[PDB]
Amino acid sequence: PVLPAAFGFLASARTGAPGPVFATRGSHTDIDTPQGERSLAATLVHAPSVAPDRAVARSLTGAPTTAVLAGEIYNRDELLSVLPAGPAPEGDAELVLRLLERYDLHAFRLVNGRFATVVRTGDRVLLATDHAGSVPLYTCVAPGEVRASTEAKALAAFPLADARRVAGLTGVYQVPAGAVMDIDLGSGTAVTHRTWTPGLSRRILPEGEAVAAVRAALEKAVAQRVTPGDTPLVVLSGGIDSSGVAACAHRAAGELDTVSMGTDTSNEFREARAVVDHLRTRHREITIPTTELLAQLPYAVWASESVDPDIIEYLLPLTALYRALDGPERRILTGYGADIPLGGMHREDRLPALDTVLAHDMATFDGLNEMSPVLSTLAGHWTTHPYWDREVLDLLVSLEAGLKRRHGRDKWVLRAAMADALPAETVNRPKSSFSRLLLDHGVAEDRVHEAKRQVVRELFDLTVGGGRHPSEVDTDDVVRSVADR
Ligand SMILES: Nc1ncnc2c1ncn2[C@@H]1O[C@H](COP(=O)(O)OP(=O)(O)OP(=O)(O)O)[C@@H](O)[C@H]1O
Ligand SMILES: [Mg+2]
Ligand SMILES: [Mg+2]
Repeated sequence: PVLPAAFGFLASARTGAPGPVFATRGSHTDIDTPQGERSLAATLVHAPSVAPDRAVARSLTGAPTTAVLAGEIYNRDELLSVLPAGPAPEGDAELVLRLLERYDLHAFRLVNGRFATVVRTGDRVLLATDHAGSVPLYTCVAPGEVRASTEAKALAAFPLADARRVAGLTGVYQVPAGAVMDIDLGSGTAVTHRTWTPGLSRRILPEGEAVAAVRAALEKAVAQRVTPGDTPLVVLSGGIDSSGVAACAHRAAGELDTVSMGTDTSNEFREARAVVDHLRTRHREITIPTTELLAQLPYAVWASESVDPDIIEYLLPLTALYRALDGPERRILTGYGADIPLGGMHREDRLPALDTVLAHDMATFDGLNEMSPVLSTLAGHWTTHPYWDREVLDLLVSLEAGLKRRHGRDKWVLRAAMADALPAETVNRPKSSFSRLLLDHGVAEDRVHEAKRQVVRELFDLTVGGGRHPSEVDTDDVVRSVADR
């Protein structure tokens, strides 16, 4: 029960398909098609150690119905509490089906998870993402057919307003975060409903209550993410975010495994060691050369399916770390995203700008695929991010800026929240090679940024638009080809 029933999928709904090639690593399992050409056909990609059964559910309520879900749901007890009585669902896909029978598409306004799901009921097709669209979902829609996939590359081989076109691709759209698309298969018409939106108002609370609420929310979100009877792995940098996560996860599991990644030009091993000794975790340090780091370029764009150089450059270390892990497939928790709702980049005591940036960030995260599970599952590992849990996120986003920047410290309420579970050093510690290789390739700097965009854009074209494996891509030539422009 350590890994989701499924990591992703390629599904097809025909009112009247070739095998997929994912970036996600694992077994492929085609689900049965009882209604033949009038059902939901799908290929699930999952860990070889997991039967994908809980990722699929069927019913006859309303119509013949088939649901497929990638990922998992965290507020399970709560969702079960609203269901009519007794035979509990076997998996998350069946739970969704039960919820749909009671609330219809509004069921998704209730779910706090890390998932993407496609369900066909009759000639109606629903496509839904979690509140932050942390598990990307893409689609191609035409009168009579709907294809949906957790990877745009699987569709690479009709317009849809309310959904954004995937760069480079043609006719492929990414389903918005926190949304559910209701598509009538017969006409190809879709109506999209948003099921979550960042709060714009701010909450006032004294330090004491603010600090307790933040600790409790994080503890709960982490507990919901750790499998009972299994010690999880936390990618730890010694920063407060990841350390906050590690402290909660240790308490939740009873013990903890951690790992820190460094390069030949820098690392945070010292900072991380302070936490590993304090919590007494089983630690591992990994150092990868800068040259090997930059080699990840095609892999990061291929896995995230992003064309934004700032996102790609940011995901390089994590991609390298996930691919550098040795041993069995792990369930990994990260401290990713805490800086967004908390204004981690804010450097002044003056509060105004903290809210401006915060509001902008929350209004522009969709589409960046920054926390896509493919980042880690490409190496067979599952990652989940407690700070972007819906309840934790809502809470942090809502807090008045004065609780985020307080006593001259950044992200004050989180530091205070973890003050009794980590070394003071860790709690008090206040918060590129890619530019280089470009500069070393005859590229002056006003242009270097646009070069990174052209490099990334090209890799994407080859790996996601074309169909080339990152390994079959010579990054140096791509950089050169762009540099000479
Ligand atoms: N080299 C690395 N080793 C281990 N984990 C890492 C590494 N780089 C990134 N991560 C993970 O990615 C996330 C990105 O975070 P970030 O640079 O913001 O530091 P942090 O641990 O979050 O704390 P802080 O933001 O205050 O520095 C972290 O939460 C961390 O879990
Ligand atoms: Mg950090
Ligand atoms: Mg951080």
